[PDB]
Amino acid sequence: GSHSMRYFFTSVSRPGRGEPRFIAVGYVDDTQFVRFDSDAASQRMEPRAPWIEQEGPEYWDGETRKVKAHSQTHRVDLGTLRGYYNQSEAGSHTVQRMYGCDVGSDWRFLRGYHQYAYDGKDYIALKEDLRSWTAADMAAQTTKHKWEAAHVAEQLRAYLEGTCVEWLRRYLENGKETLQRTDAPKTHMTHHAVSDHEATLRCWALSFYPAEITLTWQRDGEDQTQDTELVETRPAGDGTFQKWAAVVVPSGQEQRYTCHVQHEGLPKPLTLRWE
Amino acid sequence: GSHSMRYFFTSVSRPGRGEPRFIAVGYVDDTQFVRFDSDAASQRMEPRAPWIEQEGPEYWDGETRKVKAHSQTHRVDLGTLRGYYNQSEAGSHTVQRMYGCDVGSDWRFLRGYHQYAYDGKDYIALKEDLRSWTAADMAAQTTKHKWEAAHVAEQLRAYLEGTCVEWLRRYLENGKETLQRTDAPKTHMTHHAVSDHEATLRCWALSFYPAEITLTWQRDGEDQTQDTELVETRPAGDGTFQKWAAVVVPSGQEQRYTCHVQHEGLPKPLTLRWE
Amino acid sequence: DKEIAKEIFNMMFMLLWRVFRSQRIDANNVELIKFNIRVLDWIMAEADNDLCYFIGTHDKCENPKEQWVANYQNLNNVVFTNKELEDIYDLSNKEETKEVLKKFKEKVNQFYRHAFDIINKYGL
Amino acid sequence: DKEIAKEIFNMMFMLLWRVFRSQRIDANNVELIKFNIRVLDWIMAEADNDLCYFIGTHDKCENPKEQWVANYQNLNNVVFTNKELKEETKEVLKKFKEKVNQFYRHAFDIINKYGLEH
Amino acid sequence: IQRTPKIQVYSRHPAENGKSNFLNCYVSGFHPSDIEVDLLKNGERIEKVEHSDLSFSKDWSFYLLYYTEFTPTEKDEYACRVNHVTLSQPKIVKWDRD
Amino acid sequence: MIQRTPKIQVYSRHPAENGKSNFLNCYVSGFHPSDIEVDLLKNGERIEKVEHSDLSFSKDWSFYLLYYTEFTPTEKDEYACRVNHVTLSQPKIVKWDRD
Amino acid sequence: SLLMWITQV
Amino acid sequence: SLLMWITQV
Repeated sequence: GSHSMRYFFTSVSRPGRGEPRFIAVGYVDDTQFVRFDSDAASQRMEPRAPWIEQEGPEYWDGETRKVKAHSQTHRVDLGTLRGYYNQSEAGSHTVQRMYGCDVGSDWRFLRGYHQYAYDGKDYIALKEDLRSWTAADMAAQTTKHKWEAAHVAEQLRAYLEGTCVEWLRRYLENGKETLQRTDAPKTHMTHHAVSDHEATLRCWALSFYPAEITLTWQRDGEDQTQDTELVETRPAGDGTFQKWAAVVVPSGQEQRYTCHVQHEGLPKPLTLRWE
Repeated sequence: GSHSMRYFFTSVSRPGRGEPRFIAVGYVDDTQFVRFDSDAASQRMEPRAPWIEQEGPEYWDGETRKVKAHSQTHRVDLGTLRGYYNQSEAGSHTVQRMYGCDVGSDWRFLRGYHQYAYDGKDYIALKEDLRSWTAADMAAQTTKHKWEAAHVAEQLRAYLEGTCVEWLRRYLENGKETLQRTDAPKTHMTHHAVSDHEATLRCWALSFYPAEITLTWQRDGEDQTQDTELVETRPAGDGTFQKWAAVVVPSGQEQRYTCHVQHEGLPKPLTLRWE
Repeated sequence: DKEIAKEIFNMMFMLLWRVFRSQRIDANNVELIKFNIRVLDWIMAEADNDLCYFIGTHDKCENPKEQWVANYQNLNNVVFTNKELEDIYDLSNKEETKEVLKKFKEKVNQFYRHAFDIINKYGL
Repeated sequence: DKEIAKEIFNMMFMLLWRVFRSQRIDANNVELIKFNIRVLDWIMAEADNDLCYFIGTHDKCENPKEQWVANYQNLNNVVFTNKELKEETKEVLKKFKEKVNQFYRHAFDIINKYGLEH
Repeated sequence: IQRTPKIQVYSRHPAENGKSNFLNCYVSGFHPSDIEVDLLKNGERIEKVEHSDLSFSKDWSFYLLYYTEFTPTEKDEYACRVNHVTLSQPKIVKWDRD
Repeated sequence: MIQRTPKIQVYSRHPAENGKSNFLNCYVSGFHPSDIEVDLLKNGERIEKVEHSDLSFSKDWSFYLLYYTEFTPTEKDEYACRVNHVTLSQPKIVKWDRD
Repeated sequence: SLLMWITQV
Repeated sequence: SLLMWITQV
C-alpha cells in the first residue's frame, strides 16, 4: 500500500535551566527508526529499529551532522520568535516542526509536507503545491518573506521529491520483514453488566500492524455511529497496536449486535457476535 | 579653499504621456559640467563645461552607461513607491536624488552625502557616518531594510571616499583656470525715492564666482534686518552670479548706512556708502 | 510577476558588489579576475534559472526543477549518507573524481563549521 | 550584534543552495566542482569581512573598508572611465569589462521584459 | 494553545496471573510537552519506569507511552497518575482488564 | 501635499546700455512640482528663441531654472517674464526693471 | 535521511 | 564620475 517517512522535532526553551530541549524522531509508517535527544549522553543520531543499524558509521556521522544543524537552528529560532511576539525570557516556549513524504503503492512520490508550530498553533506551512506558504499572522509573514528570499520552498521540494522518496524506499527494502508486514487483529468480545436492564459489549482488536483499523457496531445490521464509545488506537509497546469499541445495549438483546473489524491484514472483514 | 562635486537627479512620471522624465546634472562647486535629459536627442551624457570636453570617447561611453542604469532603476522606483503609498496610476510623482562629496583646502575627503526625496520631501538619506540611514516614515523603512540587506551604504561610502574624491580632484586640475578662480564682486549702489519721506538704497554685487557671498546693511555700525530685503543669489548666465540688498532709509539719513560685502575673491571686505 | 523580476535584478547587483568589493586588480591577480568573470557568469545563469522556475515560466526555457531534485539527492549522498553514486566515472577518471568529491565533502563540512561557529560566537 | 550574525549565517546558506542546486556531480563536472569549492571559500571569506566591518564587540581582524574603497575606485576606471591604472593582464581586463557590460544588459533586460508594466 | 491529556492504562498482552507482562500508560492529546506520569502499584509509585520518545500528532499535541515490566496477580492493584498544567489536580486512572 | 510657488527675478546678464547687445534672464526658483511655463515678453509679445538651463534643485528639494535670450535694450522697449505654474491662479507677469 | 539544513524563521 | 549603479527602493 501507501507509505510515508516523517520527521518530528520538538524544541522547548528552559528559562534559567540552561540550553533548550531538542528531540527529533523519525518514522516510516507507524514504526520509529531514529531519535536524537539533546539531553542524552551520546549527542548522536541513534538507531531505534534494528534494520536501520545496518547502515554504516559514515551514514550515522552524516545524520548526526544534519540533526545538529537542525538543533542549532531551532535554538536560534526560539529567540527570534520571542522577539517577533514581544515575549519576555521568563516563560518556556515550544517550537514544533514536522516534515516528510508520502508514496503510493508503486512507491512513486504522492505528496510532501513541511509544517511549523509555535506554542501549539500553526506558524507557517508549505502548501501542497510545494511552492507557497501559509503564514498564520504578522510574525509568520516576516518568516514567509525571509523563506521566500532564501528559496526554502525550492530546497524542500528538491528534498521531498528526491532524498525523502529515495530513502523511504531504501528503508522499506532494508526493513522489509517489519515495515512491509501486516499483522492482522486478534479479536474478541467482552460483556459487562452495568444495570439490571443494560449491558456493555466491548469489541477488542489486539496485536495488529499497521495502526489503521476500523471497528463498527451494528444493531440489526445498521451502524451505530451514535451510541458507541470508541477509544484512540494505542501502542502495545511491541510494535503492534490495540483498540476497542463498546456499545451499551438493553440486557437480553445482545444477539442483535454485531461488531465489524476492517484491517488490511484481514482478507475479508470480520464480524463478531456475543458468544 | 574647499570644493565639492554633486550630482542632481530628477525623475517625473507622466501618466498617459509616455516614459517618465529623467534629468541628471553634475556640478563642481557652482559650475555645471554634465547633463543628461531623457527627452533630448543624444541619449548620452553631455558636456556642459569646456574642460570636460577633453575626456575621451571611453569616458563618455562609461558615464552614459552609468546614467542609463540610474534612469532605468529610477523608473522602477516610481512604480515601487506608487505601491508603497497605495497611489493611483493617474497622478504624476517626482523622485529626486542628490549625492556627492566635499574636500577641504588640501583636497582630502571631508564628508559625503546621498539623499533621496519623494514628491519634494525627504524619503531616505545616508547619515554622516556613511553607515546608517534616516528613514522618514514606514515606506522609507521598507527601503531602509532592502538597502541594508544589499549593503547600499557600503557601496556609497566606497564611492564617496574614493571615486568621488579622485574624480573631483581630476576635474579641479583639468578645469584649473576657471574652477580655481575667484571673481571678486563688482559693486555699486542705487537710490530711489520710495515715499514722501523715505528712499531705498540698493547694494549691488555683480560678476562674482564663487556664488557664496555676504551682503549686510549697517546703520551707524549696527547690522539691521529691518527694511533689509535680500534677493536670493541668481545666475548671470555667463558663469558668474548676482545679488542685491536693499534698505529703506529716512530721506536725509542716507550717510548713516553702509553696505558690507564679504566674498572670498575680496582681500578685505568692502564698505560702501551712498555718495 | 514584476516583483519576482525586481527581486532577481536586485539580488544580481547585491552579489556584484560582493564580487567587486574584494576584487583586487593586480598583476598576479589575473587568476582572481578570471575567477570573477566565471562568478559573474554563474550569477547570470542562476538568475536565468530563477526566471524559468518562477515568473510564469516564459515557456521557452528548461525548468530547472528536476535538476534541483537530482542534485540535492546526489549531494546528500556525497556529503552525508555516503551512499554510492553510480555511473559517475570510468577507469581513466575514477581517481580524479574520487579525489575532488572528497575535497568537496571536506569543504562542505568546513562550511557548516564556519557558519555555525558564527552563531556560537555572536548569535546566541 | 546578534541580528547581524544571524543575517550573515542566513546569507551563507542561501548562497550554498544556489551553488548546490546546479552542480551535477560526476567526472564530466570535475572542473565545475573545483570552481564551486573556491566559491565556497569566497562565501566564507566574505562573511568574515562582513563580521569585521559590521560587528561591534569583535576580535582583531583586518577592517575591509579601505580595500572596498580602493577596489570600487579601480573597477570604475577599469569598466567605465578608462583612466589608466602586461599584455596578459590588459587582456583579462578587457574581457572583464565586456563581462560587466554584459551583466548590466542581462539585468536590465530582465527589468525590461518582466519588471515594467508599460 | 494548551490541551488536556487523554489517559489509557492497559497491559501489552492479555493479563494472566503469574505470567510476565508490561503495564502501559498511554498519555496523548496534550500540550505543552511538560507532563508528570507515574505508574502506581497498590498506590505506591513504581520506579525505573520508562517512556517512549516524545512525538506528536498532526494537530501538534504530544503523546507518550510510559511502561514497566510487571507480573499481574489477583490482589495487586495498578494505576496511572497524571499531572499537567491543564489539570486542576492529578488524575488517577486504575488499570482494569476490560 | 503642499505645492510650492515660484519666485521670479527678471534681469539682464550685463548692466543695460541702449543699443549694446545683452541677455535677458528669467530665474524661477523655489517651486514644486517641476512642470512650469516661463516666457520672455517683448512689448507684451512672447519671444521665440528662449532657452533654459537643465532642471536642478536646492537643499529643500524645490526646483530652479534660468530662462534666457539675447537682446539689445532700447529706451522704449519694455520687457517682462510670464510664469505659469499649478500653484498660480493666473500667469504671473514680472516686468524687467533696469533699476 | 534528514534535510541537509533548515532555515532560521 | 557617476556611481557605477544604484539600488531599487
